[PDB]
Amino acid sequence: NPSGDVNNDLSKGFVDLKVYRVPDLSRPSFNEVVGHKKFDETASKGDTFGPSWATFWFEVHIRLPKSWAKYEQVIFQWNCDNEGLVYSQDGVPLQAFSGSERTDFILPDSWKTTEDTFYIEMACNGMFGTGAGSQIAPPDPNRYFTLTKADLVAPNLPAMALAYDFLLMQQCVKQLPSNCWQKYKARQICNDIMNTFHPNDLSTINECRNLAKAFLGNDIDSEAVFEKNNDKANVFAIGHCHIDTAWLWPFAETRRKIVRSWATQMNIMDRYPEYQFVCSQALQYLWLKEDHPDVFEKLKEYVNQNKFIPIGGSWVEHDTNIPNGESLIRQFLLGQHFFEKEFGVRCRTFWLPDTFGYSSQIPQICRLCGMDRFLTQKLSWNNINSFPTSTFNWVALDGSQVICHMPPANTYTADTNVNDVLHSIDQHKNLVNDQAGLLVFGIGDGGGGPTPEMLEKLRRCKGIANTVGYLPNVKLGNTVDEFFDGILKRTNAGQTLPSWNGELYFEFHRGTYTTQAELKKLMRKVEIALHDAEYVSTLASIFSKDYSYPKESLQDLWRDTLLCQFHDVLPGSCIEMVYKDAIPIMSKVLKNTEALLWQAIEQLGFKKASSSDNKEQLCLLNTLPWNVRGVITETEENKLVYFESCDGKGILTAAHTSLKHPAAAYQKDDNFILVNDHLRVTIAPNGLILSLFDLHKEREILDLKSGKNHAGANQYVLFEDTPLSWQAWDTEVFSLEKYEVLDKGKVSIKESGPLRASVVVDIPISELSHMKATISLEGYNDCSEFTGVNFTCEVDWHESCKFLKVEFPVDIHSEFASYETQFGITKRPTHYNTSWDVAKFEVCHQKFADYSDFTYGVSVLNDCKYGFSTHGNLMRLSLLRSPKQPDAHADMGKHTIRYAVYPHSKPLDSSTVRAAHKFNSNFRLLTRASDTANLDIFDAFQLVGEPNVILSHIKMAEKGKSIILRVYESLGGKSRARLVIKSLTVASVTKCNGLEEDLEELCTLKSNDYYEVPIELRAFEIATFKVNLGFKSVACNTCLKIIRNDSFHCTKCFDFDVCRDCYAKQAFLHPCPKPHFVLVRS
Amino acid sequence: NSFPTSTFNWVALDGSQVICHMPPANTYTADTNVNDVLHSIDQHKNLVNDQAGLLVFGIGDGGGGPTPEMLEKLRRCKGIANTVGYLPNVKLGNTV
Amino acid sequence: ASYETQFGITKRPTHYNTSWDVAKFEVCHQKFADYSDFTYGVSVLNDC
Amino acid sequence: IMNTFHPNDLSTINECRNLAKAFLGNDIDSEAVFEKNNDKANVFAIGH
Amino acid sequence: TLFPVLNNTPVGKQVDSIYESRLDQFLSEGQYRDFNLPSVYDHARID
Amino acid sequence: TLFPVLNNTPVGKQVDSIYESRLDQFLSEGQYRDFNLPSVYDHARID
Ligand SMILES: [Zn+2]
Ligand SMILES: [Zn+2]
Ligand SMILES: [Zn+2]
Repeated sequence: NPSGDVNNDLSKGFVDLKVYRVPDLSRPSFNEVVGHKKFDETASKGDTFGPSWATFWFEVHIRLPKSWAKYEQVIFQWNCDNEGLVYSQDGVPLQAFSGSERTDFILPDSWKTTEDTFYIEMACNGMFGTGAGSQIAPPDPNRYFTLTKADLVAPNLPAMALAYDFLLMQQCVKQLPSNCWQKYKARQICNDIMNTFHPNDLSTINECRNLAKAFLGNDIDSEAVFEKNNDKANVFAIGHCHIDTAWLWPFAETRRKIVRSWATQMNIMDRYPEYQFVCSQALQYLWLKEDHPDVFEKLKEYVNQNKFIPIGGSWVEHDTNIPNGESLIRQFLLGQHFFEKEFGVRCRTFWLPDTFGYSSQIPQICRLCGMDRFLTQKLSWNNINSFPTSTFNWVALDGSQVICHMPPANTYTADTNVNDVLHSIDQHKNLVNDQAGLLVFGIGDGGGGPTPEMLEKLRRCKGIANTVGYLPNVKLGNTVDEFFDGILKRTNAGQTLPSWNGELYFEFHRGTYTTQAELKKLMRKVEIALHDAEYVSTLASIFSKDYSYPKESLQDLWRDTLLCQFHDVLPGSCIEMVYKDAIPIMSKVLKNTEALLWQAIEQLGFKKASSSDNKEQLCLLNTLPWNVRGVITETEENKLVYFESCDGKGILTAAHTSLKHPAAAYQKDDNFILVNDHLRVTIAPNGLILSLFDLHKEREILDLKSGKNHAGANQYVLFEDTPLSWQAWDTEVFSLEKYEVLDKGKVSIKESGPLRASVVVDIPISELSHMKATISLEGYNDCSEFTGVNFTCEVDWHESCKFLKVEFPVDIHSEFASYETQFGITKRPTHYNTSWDVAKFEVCHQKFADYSDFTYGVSVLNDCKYGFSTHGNLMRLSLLRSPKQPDAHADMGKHTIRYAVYPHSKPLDSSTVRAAHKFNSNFRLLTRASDTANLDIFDAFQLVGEPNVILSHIKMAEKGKSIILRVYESLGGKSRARLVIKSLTVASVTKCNGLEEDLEELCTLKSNDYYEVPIELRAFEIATFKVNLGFKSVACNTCLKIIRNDSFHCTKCFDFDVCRDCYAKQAFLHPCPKPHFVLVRS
Repeated sequence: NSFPTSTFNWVALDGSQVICHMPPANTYTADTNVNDVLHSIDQHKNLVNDQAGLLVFGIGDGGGGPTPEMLEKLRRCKGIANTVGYLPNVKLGNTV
Repeated sequence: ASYETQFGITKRPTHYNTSWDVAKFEVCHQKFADYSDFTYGVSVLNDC
Repeated sequence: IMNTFHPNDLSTINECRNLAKAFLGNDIDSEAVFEKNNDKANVFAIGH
Repeated sequence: TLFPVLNNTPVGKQVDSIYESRLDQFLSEGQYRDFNLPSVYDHARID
Repeated sequence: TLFPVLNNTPVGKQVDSIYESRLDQFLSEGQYRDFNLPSVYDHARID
């Protein structure tokens, strides 16, 4: 009742609600509201609050009746079908509310006696945003919410305990097999409980609980249940709350979801001592620390108490298909550094239960970044092939392995019903190898984690297992790392587990390779720009005395970039407001990265071209780790200039001489010919490439005679998309059965000059949708600067449920195609033989897809696209989608798509890799600021040797002033190279890992003026080298070297041994907040 | 017709009653394999009333009874029930 | 791995990923079996 | 029928019906369906 | 003969569940209503 | 750690039927009797 109902009597209590309404859709903090704004309007049950995403603050003044001096527990119940977050008067978040699934707030025994007040920060959105009819439909901006409960309750604790008992027993009745005697024992006991209970006699509750003891045992009331049979557990339960950093709500709402989940979990930890909770993303910890520093202090105390286990080791729970390899390394680097700085923990388990597909080098990147365990459950959504195993060894391209478990109950948001506990062991897919399942329980997919009801049900499941013994022995007080320790101990360090080699293909959400094209183009541009900026910043800090490496600015830019690689934002499956946030911050990252790069360049003695200096002194910045012998770039709106570099690779100078092999564009019998020294492209007036003739090897490349495609290559096709359920996520295999070929274009010669010949195709996609395709051939001096036939498509895209793709039939016969993925090549079948191959009708690739036979091959390079399909002589690049369901204007607008067809006269080799890198490069026009500091130091760090070894990244170390060089084998063979460090005094060069921790010392030579460290890489190895400048069967878990001398073994866990040197270095952080190391000899 | 119950009260014409059990593994010449031990409880027809089954093992229908092999298998069934606990808890030293 | 078969090469997996690959624990080849990466390879030739 | 139907072309409806004739026969448009095999019926339908 | 010698167009075996649940959207009045049969039921309804 | 970094020994998931029917020949007195348990039942039978 309100206080207005009680005036004559000061004894019967009340609940008074004053509501303050935030004017805009903003989300003010507690200190910006309480004490400043006026709580004047009165709210009551049945009231209606605000449009979608609106925030309301409630001052709740309660008076407990003194007749409640008894009632050892008093509950405040709050049910407005939206978000909660009780705040104390001092601003401390105490308890969240989430619709009807979480409504109770236990008064903390301190203000039951005193007539006190608190606050509730209501958010006018559901657990999953608004939705407008369906969960993944676009948000409804005019949703209104009704307050249905604002009551004070004094719950009957024995009655609720009996309710939990009966619920578990009734679930046993409903779920257990019909011939299981425990099912009938439970039914018999439940029937007696009904026959015994009388609502008018409260002792019947106690004797009903006594009756239930025959099925649940006597220990279910505390954590003593888990202390019985606790040596042979089959199911390991861990609390979890998956909060999508942005899926169907803005980042600003994620910020509140984080705190209201974690404060709730911390109070639950207070009440349940055996309960443990894992949460992954380091960015969410950073957001909590920024918003609620005191909650963060309490949180780190909980982390010390081994409750509240941080896991994953990455900045966000990112997609692993779209971001480039350095982005994955950065995810781990930033996450692990944050966890090592705020806590003393280094994660050992890569936690990624919601990512759409797993690229083939993830196990190697994990091992390089200190994690040998992998947890995921998304592969259970494979709608063609069930993944063979639940616990296995996942092996990268290079051979690096992590141990992966997929929770057999195919969720990370389980409910701790008997079905969840049972399925955690009984739908384990390779039970012959291990009989341990992980039960990940909570409420997630963006929200707030487990409830106390789930912990009660877990205790009762354990009691049932102890007493009548059909349910699995479930353990609650173990961490995920202890679960993996058990698996490794039982399986002989994982040797007996089945292996999976290569990419874990997700047979679902394939449309995520293409949807949100603007964000994906921006992601690739930003990754390349960050690489260039870090490279020139390293050079400027090395060679300029008055330039400091911008660690802070680079860290901010990388934090934003890695935030946008979240496993729902980057794949393109968010509401429109998420992208109205993400695209601008990505553009800001690009702009600030360019500013940083230009500051470094100015420190190096150059400046932007400024379009006033004469052409003969224009330079070009390369930033690729090899000589791009020549680049053709525009200087004015239409003036093309050829830049060449004879020896120095960093800077290219404008060329005087004409090209040795110019390109030409002429006409024929209504056909257009783009001709080179290397290629002849015959284009129909339709725009289709009728012929692609290699002139050196006098062979046709197209094969229009076989296959379904008989009318030219570069054929644009508009498929009807209409996926089954998730429009932005999914494309179906039947989408290729209904299509329209776009063959109404008109061709004109755009240019025929020596530097670049080019025609223009004007293709009408439909009404409201148009596209202009430019097909170009460039002249060259050397064949190594050729990138093939270039295509630039400008698309006004306004289709609905359409998928624009481009096809090239290519006269290649091979059973596999090579797709460039992070740090190497993934080979995919081209034949649809089995259901595994049928599932791969569209695949993800980074920058090129190669289709080669023994004598010839064709690569398709791209600068913004990630979806490809090679099946039987037909190469198809996915260009544009038009989904509607989460975002009704997903890709509508203008798009610039660049891709190249690069034919080569051998199997795939380093020429394609270099051509793809060059195709994706941003060559920047420079001008010498002077001639006294115009030295070309851009060749300070070189890699000399087998061209399949790529010096992919140059960086300064996070800790010191050493230079970090990322090197990788790109094509899959053990290769030898040398790092040449020219204008520098090298104190030492070491091989280190992804976290930049030294692994071994390398022998650096001393030549006339450089240093020449020889290196050897395995087939697909990612190596990291730390250059320190100046003048100067047990392996260690930090430096992966066999420990021959004494070691230090952590007793807190099972599989952490550190060597003496790393022990002295204090480099032994791992998932043990309080590690205890004992010395081991021999 | 399958008889409805495994354990029941059988009442005569006058009202006199005995308590009748029909061994749920439908034999009196069982073999003490895990199937016999399992069926002794899991094809009990009225398990809601009682969860006890009698396992009558031996070789019969005219002949000679259980072999020592059957006692070894019974001991191992009990050990399995003690250790990994899927087989029913079987008792051997009790009279009918 | 590359196995010489009648009039050409059959490529078989080396990884046991799926049950299709598990089934191929022993395979038939005519006169050589080749195991090559990008830079190096080893052939086993035989005459019987 | 799905691969054939285009909402912008109304003759696709007629050819989709022609496709369905391979499963439903040609008599479904009238009461002539019931005049075939009408001596060995197993199900007798009556409105109610 | 009409049977071509060369096959450079692999055809996959249809997945039962995917192609069966595709059938539901031909008559569905939901998201893809505009691309399927219910879009041509009416001939210019007037109200 | 005991978990090796590199895995160059693929392990297949065991086929249920094959490995279950392999169990029958440990106590079988048939073709493979000489390689399994029944070969060591006796300790020099005399008749
Ligand atoms: Zn998610
Ligand atoms: Zn430890
Ligand atoms: Zn070490």
